[PDB]
Amino acid sequence: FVEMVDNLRGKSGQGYYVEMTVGSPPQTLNILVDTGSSNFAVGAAPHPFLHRYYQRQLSSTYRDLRKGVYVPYTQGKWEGELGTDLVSIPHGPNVTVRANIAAITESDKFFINGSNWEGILGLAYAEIARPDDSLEPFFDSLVKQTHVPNLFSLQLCGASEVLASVGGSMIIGGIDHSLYTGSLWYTPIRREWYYEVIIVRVEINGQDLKMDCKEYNYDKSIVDSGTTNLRLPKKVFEAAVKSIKAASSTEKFPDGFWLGEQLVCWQAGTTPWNIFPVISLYLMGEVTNQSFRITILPQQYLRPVEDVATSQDDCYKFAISQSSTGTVMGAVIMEGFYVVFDRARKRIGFAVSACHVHDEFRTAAVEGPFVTLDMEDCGYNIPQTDESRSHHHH
Ligand SMILES: COC(=O)[C@H]1C[C@]2(CN1)C(=O)Nc1ccccc12
Ligand SMILES: [Zn+2]
Repeated sequence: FVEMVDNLRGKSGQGYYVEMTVGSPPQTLNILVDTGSSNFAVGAAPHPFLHRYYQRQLSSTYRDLRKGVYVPYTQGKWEGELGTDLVSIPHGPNVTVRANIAAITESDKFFINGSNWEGILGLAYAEIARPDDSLEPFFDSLVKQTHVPNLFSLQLCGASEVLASVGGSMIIGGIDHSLYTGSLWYTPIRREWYYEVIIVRVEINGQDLKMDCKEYNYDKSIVDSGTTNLRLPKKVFEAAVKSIKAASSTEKFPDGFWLGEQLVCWQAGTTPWNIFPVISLYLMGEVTNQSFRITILPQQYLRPVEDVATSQDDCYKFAISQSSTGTVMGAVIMEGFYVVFDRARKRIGFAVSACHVHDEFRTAAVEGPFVTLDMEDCGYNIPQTDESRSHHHH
């Protein structure tokens, strides 16, 4: 799959994007690769953060669906007009698909100044598409219209006046064995909406957090390429930070640091990595009572940021943060690993990435199996609203 290697780029903390074309003749746009959502949406009008945008009127193959769409996130929001057009991924499979496209006509706190992307490719499932689940997602249309296998894989890699450039690979339709070492371990997709998974155990430097495992997945756990941080439920975040602070206590950081609101620095090349612990997330295995662990380094959860001031220092941001909407395994987790979104088999694979950042004493790892007798249920059941209950599903 050599032509798809190195098909992702971006700026550290601002998203990985892939080049796509939309329309006839093809307009090129940089599109955020987001496994935490299910819409293909592109800037379609002027915005102070956009260099360029989709112009429906210049496309001979555009069809208007004469329907609007609205997507608020917590942080972030956009709206636009629905239609279809021809879409291709130049550094992807050699095919062209007719897909749904949301033409973003207005937004708030969505586009990111300097990120160099103009749209989003939601790679998750129809259930969480807007306005509803009859708007077929891009990947679904790709699979139905072409012979491309129902799987994609992501290798996200490497992280004074500008942020650092990052690179990665999105392999559509298969697995490229040059992008990983060792074994590939699979965790079930719990339900096809988000890429929901189940964490059964958490350790910080070998030490079990010893919480009821349902807390790890309160109110869900998901794999999301479009989120920078590892985000943890409030209770878990608190326990995690208490344990990391204890490991690192030779260094008394400001509160702002642990809130992700302040950098901490050392003289170039002198960062004391070994005072920061590894974090191990045990994921449910394909077999009853089995699990496997993925282990990340401080090199993953301390994000490097270059101080225009003291550019003579190596400075870092803490990239683990509190959530009220469940665990998010964001780019912090994914930069450790080659991650296989095996939709055909309702599972997510992890292996050690051939490009992850480490040192001479520790590595990110994927290891198993681990076995538990009479393993309880670690999944949470989100309270059912009357609104959601009333939906029909024909
Ligand atoms: C629940 O939707 C998700 O998790 C998606 C969408 C996402 C990150 N991943 C988000 O939340 N805001 C936002 C803003 C810009 C780009 C991507 C996103
Ligand atoms: Zn009905």
